[PDB]
Amino acid sequence: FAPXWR
Amino acid sequence: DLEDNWETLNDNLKVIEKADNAAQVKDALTKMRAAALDASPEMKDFRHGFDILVGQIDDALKLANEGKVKEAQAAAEQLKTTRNAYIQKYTLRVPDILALVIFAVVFLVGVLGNALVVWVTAFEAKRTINAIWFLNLAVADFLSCLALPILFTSIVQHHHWPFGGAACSILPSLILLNMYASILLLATISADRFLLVFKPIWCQNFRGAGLAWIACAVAWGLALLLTIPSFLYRVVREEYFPPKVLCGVDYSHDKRRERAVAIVRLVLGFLWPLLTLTICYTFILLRTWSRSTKTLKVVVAVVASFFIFWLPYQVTGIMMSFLEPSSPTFLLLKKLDSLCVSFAYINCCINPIIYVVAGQGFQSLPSLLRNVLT
Ligand SMILES: CCCCn1c(-c2ccccc2)nc(-c2ccccc2)c1CN(Cc1ccc2c(c1)OCO2)Cc1ccc2c(c1)OCO2
Repeated sequence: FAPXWR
Repeated sequence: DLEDNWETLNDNLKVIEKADNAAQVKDALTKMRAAALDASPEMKDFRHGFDILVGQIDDALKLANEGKVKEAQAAAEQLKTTRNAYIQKYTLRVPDILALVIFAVVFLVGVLGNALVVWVTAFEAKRTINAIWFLNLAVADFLSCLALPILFTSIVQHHHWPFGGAACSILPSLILLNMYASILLLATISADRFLLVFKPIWCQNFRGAGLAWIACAVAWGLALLLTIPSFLYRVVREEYFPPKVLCGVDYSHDKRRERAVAIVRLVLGFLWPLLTLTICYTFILLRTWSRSTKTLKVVVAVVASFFIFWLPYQVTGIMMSFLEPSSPTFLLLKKLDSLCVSFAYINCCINPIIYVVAGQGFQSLPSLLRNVLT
């Protein structure tokens, strides 16, 4: 998982 | 190094969460110990909290020194919770702030500028082809710009996302939609320019409003189709310490798919267009220089601006995809993600700026735009 776009 | 010790703590905490062996756990716990130790009735309480922290770190360190990787990691989870209570008891990154500034100016210039451009091209849309082109570009950019205030709000609130999973899926994807839509539209326009220069008879035989509108429709459809796969992989995740909601992408247990997305996005969204459009305008510009340049220069400027403002996003994206999530450079780039995306977002407001500059080089504002985009 990674918040935002990348 | 107030914020920095804490940053080292959370970074190494995630390192322990993604640890390969007991040795890495021990090293990370060592750095955490150093950073925790590096950091009045209030001072005695914060120091008390730090002491409990160091104690738990030492316990976990004993566990790692034994050889129980999993158990040490568990102790580290508990460490995260107590650390959370001690930090919640008592700042935002520079790149996020720059991202806020950029988001703001791009929002103002994009909304007002593209509203004005749409206003201008709307009068002449079915009378002139260029008006169709610029209209579609402006619509893409504007629609993308509508998403900015919510992103701004979320960044201000430390990535917290209270807008739901659907919004999380759709709104952050709009910039990608803007990318593909832009590059496809621009590609069609470039084809038009090429034919205007090298195959004019075709233009006297083919050109009508209909073909332009169909080309735009296909460009939009294809852009949507290129955007949906990433859109479907957007998920929300609730964080419990401190409590908040994160909006992001989820390629968990599928690193190869993440790499695939990064690569495909790089090729179809940047490299192939770079190659083809550079060939195209090499042709056109060499012919021109060996012999409508007002509009052509504007188009060239827009095309160049696309790659200029999309380059850092692509670079950081690919590099990030080829890095381990536990590497320092990866964490750095992760922290830089929003800034790079803002820099990409500059594309959604740069077009009216170019139009205004060329117009100034032609010497009201809408009148000027009318004269420039026709
Ligand atoms: C005039 C834009 C054409 C887009 N394109 C680029 C294009 C070039 C530069 C920038 C953007 C897109 N390279 C190839 C092409 C590739 C192989 C064989 C023949 C043509 C294509 C042909 N594409 C189908 C198509 C047909 C008619 C269309 C359309 C798309 O929109 C408008 O009316 C397929 C395609 C293929 C690769 C793409 C892509 C689209 O977007 C990202 O990368």
